[PDB]
Amino acid sequence: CPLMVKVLDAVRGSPAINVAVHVFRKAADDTWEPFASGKTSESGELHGLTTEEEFVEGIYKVEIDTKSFWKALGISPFHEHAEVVFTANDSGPRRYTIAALLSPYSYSTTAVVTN
Amino acid sequence: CPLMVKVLDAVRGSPAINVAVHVFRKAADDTWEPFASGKTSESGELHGLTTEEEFVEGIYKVEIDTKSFWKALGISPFHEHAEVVFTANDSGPRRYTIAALLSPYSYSTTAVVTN
Amino acid sequence: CPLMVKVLDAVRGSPAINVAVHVFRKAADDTWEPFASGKTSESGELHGLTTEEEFVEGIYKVEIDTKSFWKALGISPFHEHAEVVFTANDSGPRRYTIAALLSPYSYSTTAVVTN
Amino acid sequence: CPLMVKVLDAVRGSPAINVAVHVFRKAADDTWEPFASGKTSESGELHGLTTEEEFVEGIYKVEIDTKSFWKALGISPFHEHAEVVFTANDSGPRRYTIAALLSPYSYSTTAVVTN
Ligand SMILES: O=[N+]([O-])c1ccc(O)c([N+](=O)[O-])c1
Ligand SMILES: O=[N+]([O-])c1ccc(O)c([N+](=O)[O-])c1
Repeated sequence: CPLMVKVLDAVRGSPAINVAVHVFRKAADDTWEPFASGKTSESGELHGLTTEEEFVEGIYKVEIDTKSFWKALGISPFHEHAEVVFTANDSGPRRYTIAALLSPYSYSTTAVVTN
Repeated sequence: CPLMVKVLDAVRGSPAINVAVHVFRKAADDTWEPFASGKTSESGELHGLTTEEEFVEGIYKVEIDTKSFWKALGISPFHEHAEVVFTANDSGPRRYTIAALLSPYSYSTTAVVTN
Repeated sequence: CPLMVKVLDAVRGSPAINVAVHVFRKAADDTWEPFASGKTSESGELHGLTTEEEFVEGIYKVEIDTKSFWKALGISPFHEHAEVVFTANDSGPRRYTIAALLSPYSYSTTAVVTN
Repeated sequence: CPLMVKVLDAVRGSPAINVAVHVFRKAADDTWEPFASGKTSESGELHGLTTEEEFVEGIYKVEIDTKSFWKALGISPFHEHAEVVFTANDSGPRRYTIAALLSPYSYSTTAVVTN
């Protein structure tokens, strides 16, 4: 429950369901290593990506596959995906919610970080 | 200028053109009195709303007619309009740009205040 | 549970707690009548504003008192409040979540509407 | 231009000045190759990144160094940078403006594509 991703559809005003999400962690060699992945639920939320144990300090990238989402709705969107890159757990364990609000030519993303 | 309004469309990735914008100033009896208005240009901008002489300190409301905009495009909108309420404060020479980025179920607005 | 308001702080990445929220409904005479009010909880959410019975079809305005919020944190923000105006229940009862993400000079608002 | 990047600061309500921006183009081996870069101007804009002749169809990544920007202002940021990944498509004469509105824990980005 240390990492949750939530995705909303700004065109319909609904959760964005079945959106693929891939998480990567920067490795010693400076490459992006696969870390976890999943798909948003009917609530637009993706829980269970990781555990407190596995979610160590590091630089992480959360890639939200927005293009596939929009194309499945008949929209040709601008972005390939939405990417969120951040250092995590540098001051000890935290809980992170990464939210993205999606439109065809735009998105917003915010993080809520709690102890 | 001392006041400009800019409106963008997040669905098509373009300026929002011909959007009605109304500006009001708060009167002593607490009511909103018409102050200025117009329609956004081909660039999505509305210039020439007021002059330095007219734009005195006070509380202003900028109402952007987002519902009509979405109606013209055949897209079902949530909001009646977008409203931005702010106090104009003299603090050296300032220009206010009110920008709004529109989606059918969401909008973002920011103020850019520069000398 | 037909109306919920959620407010997030984009400066700290946390829920916006104890934020005053006032809801109004447009009356026959075209004036804004008080409808409900409350303050966000530790989760940044405001539940229990109304009931399915009281929340009839109409035009509603949700005013989020952002200025008071920011001033309590030592910030002099741009907006007086964030206003969200929308027609509700025109096609029958729905559940509405109105979210606002706050920064000193900017905000975004989105609605998630479910049946 | 065919490509412009604009960055705004939602905390102070101003252009984000002297922000580093790097543009990459996806190569055949799937790697990101440097394409163009610069620092935003006093208007928060970065012009002259590329020419029509150089800006061929392909996948591009625009990375805005938001962390350094927030560091210079003494404000604790969440993201390492903001990233915008998109496919450039020839479809009549197009100009791309990538805009980003920055907060310490959130950002919004939109594309404005015009002839
Ligand atoms: O969590 N939210 O409900 C919410 C609201 C507005 C927003 O702009 C965002 N965002 O940028 O991710 C998220
Ligand atoms: O440039 N702008 O005017 C502007 C306004 C609001 C926004 O949310 C954005 N954005 O997403 O980058 C840009």
